[PDB]
Amino acid sequence: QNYGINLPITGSMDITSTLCLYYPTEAATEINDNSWKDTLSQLFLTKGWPTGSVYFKEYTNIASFSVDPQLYCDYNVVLMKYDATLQLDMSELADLILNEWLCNPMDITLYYYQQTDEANKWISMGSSCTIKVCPLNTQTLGIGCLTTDATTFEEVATAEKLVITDVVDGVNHKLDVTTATCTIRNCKKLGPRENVAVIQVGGSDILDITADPTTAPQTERMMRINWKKWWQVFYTVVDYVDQIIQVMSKRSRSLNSAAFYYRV
Amino acid sequence: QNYGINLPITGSMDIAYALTSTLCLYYPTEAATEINDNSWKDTLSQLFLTKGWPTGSVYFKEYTNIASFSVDPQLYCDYNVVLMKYDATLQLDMSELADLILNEWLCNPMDITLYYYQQTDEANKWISMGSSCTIKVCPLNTQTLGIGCLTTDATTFEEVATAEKLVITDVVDGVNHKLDVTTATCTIRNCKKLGPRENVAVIQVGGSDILDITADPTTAPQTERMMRINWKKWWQVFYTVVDYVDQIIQVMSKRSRSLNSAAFYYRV
Amino acid sequence: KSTIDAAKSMATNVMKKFKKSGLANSVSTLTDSLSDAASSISRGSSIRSIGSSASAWTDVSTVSSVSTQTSTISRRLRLKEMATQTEGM
Amino acid sequence: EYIENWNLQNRRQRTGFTFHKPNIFPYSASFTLNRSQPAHDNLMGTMWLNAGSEIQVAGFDYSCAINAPANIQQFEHIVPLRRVLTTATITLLPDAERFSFPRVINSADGATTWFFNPVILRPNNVEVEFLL
Repeated sequence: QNYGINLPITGSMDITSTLCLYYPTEAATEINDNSWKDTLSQLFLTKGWPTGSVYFKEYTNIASFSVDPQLYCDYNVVLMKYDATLQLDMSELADLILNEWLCNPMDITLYYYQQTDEANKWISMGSSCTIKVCPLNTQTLGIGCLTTDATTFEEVATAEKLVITDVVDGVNHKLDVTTATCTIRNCKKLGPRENVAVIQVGGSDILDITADPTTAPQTERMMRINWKKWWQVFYTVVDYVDQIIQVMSKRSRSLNSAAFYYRV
Repeated sequence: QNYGINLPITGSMDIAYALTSTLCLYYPTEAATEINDNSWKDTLSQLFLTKGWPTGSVYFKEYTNIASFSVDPQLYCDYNVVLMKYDATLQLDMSELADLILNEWLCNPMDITLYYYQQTDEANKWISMGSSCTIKVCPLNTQTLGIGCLTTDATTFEEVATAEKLVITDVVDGVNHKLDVTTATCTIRNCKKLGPRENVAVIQVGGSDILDITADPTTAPQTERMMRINWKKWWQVFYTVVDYVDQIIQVMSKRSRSLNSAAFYYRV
Repeated sequence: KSTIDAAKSMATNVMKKFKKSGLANSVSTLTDSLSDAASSISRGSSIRSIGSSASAWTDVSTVSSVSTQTSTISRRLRLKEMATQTEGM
Repeated sequence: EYIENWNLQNRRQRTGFTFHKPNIFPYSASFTLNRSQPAHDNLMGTMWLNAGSEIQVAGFDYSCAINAPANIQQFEHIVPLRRVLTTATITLLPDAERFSFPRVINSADGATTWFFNPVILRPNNVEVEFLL
């Protein structure tokens, strides 16, 4: 009915949907089977999910899953393999997939950009991103780097499929990123995205979904278990699907309540 | 007095209300090899005497390896403190050992040659202990037939372990599972997690704390009985343990199943 | 009106879908609630109700609170015409 | 009023003394536990405070009725009076104003203490019986 306007909510103190899963190809190679999806679907049928409602999509690596990682599914659970060198990749992937991001694309050779507040970051994606930034002064004079110099810039990210870059707000900057293998969009964080839950196999709960140093909140949607065989992990996931679905709720934007409020 | 009947306990708040222990330790043999001394036990006994606990009743035992300690642990004592070495490659071993020694398990034998099995509660876990355990399982639907594996054969099963010294396993509730394990060396038991056990506390002598004590991935809490400190020399670890013995005794307590009054409650 | 060839299975076919819709589910739930109330001994007096001696007929489980209670009561009471307790049309 | 009461009592008729906030409830701050453990890891019982002219009770469960028969746990509390009362107006609120804070109180063993970490819900099926 009515949208676009918030109204006081009053009350008295006295008084079957799709679910997607993701996995590494290494798991499939370590299982060596092809009917396993059907078996897990039957187990979900036994556990209380109607057959013909659970989907499965396969990727090859965390980097491959990081380019255009849009999850369009009413209830998303993501399995992520813990590496030893991809801490930034995992952390920023979880940050992107856990927060509702509103993005504005940016031409890189026409304007000089800045940041408004502390809830603004720069999301970038592509085959390879080489982002360089030079903070100008208030009088359009370069400080330690020249506006027409393409070599003295402060390197911040190279050969990264997914990089989240934040700069010091309050002063303009010049950007020079190759718009043939990369694209950077001005994005603003609105709030928590609760339609995605991530189960981390291995590791020690290091993924920080906030770049702020003072705070480091461990949101409940980052589970942690230890693995030796993938069948064990799949059995644990299927057996205790009730707890995971109870952790999550309906997406805040799919319902006809965020319509005309940056819907979906 | 009356035993085995839960009865109301009267109390009050206007009445003014507010040793003989037996300590035991388990440590790996590399500590004993590194310390290069064998008279250190007398020093530890004297230091425990200085704090206040009597000597003579303190026992020490060694285990060759964490895998050797994993198979059939023995715990007959009053305050169990175990030092477990940390590694970045054997997380599941430490997790399963701490989980097994932290909670009481009421178990029954399992015969996987003439029966099927299924779960009925969230505390139903399957524990396998032996020298070479390789659990092979094929799920069966309500019609008692194999899905993704044929019941007639056994090699096509989806394994959950391979020659593991100890393996805790959970299966999907509401379905039958046909099992085939080499019973000549390893045993599988059906255990239910009745409740917590405070008689055993584990100190992770290492780095990144990774222990989980719950089978559900939703919650992985950090209990207070789980201690963790850094280490380079074992004498420093022993000094820290003996200095903070009062805190360890306060956080722990007597076993909640051998109080001489809690009879007919699955112990004593 | 069609008045067609030798006897068909019209009654059976209509019953097949008449026994699957919401009426059968509602009567099944009502019978289950009555059975559970008759078996309600392990909890003492526990069935939520507004009247006395909860009989699994005036429970409140689902403006004005009284309006919601009465609406729930009538929605469940519609099945009373399936119990031959009525006296009129 | 008192002289009239005395005279009518001496003549064996109906007596009556008026009061505002009558201090009739005896002071006995006692708590009762049913599902108990030596280390106080999961509890289920009742704690009440009946002082002055006010009665405050609070039923608590550590399991939050998670292993209970259909997620419903009952609590009964019976408080007798030494003398009868008539024509009573009662003020009743569904919130305990004293047993809703983190507290640590000595147990009934007389030598140990346990912690109380409360989270208040609204009570359900709140039945009160005035019986004679």
